[PDB]
Amino acid sequence: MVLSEGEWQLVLHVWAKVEADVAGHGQDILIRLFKSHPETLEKFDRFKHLKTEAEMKASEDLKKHTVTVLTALGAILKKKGHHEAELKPLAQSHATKHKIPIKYLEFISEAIIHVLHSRHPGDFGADAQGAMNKALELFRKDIAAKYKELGYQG
Ligand code: HEM
Repeated sequence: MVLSEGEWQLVLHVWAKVEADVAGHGQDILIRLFKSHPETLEKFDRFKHLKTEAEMKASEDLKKHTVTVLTALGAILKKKGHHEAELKPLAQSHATKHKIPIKYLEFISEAIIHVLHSRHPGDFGADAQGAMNKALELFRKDIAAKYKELGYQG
């Protein structure tokens, strides 16, 4: 699948708002993932001791990780589909070291959409949400193809 330039622009125009405060958006997204799908937290040896939303909010280390995650995703989105070089290292680490199934990438995609929908109704109406969903679907499809090449069922 291939996004139109107009779809990419809807993606990039909400991402511009995320970038006013990537750390706060990152916290909201990972906390939403862990609350909606608690089994995902068990993939993180670094964070799985955290018991409550309050502890997650107070973790400086989690905040930092969420900045790394959203900046990596932002760099992918800014390539507007030309993201082979960015996906190689990410797919390798997430297949072989972290062992993240495609279903869990679906769950984080849901969390991203939920937070953007809550925080950004001015830039995240129906057409914009559709564009973001298409971008995240493209990302997951390309990662799933890389996962297979790398030897991981996903
Ligand atoms: C939008 C999707 C995602 C992006 C962009 C992303 C990005 C990253 C980045 C940039 C790193 C650090 C470098 C590396 O190891 O590759 C990382 C680490 C990691 N990711 Fe992801 N990630 C995503 C989804 C997920 C999901 C859904 C899980 C678990 C359910 C996960 C689990 C991990 C783990 C366990 C680490 C290592 C954390 C640590 O011990 O330092 N990732 N991720």
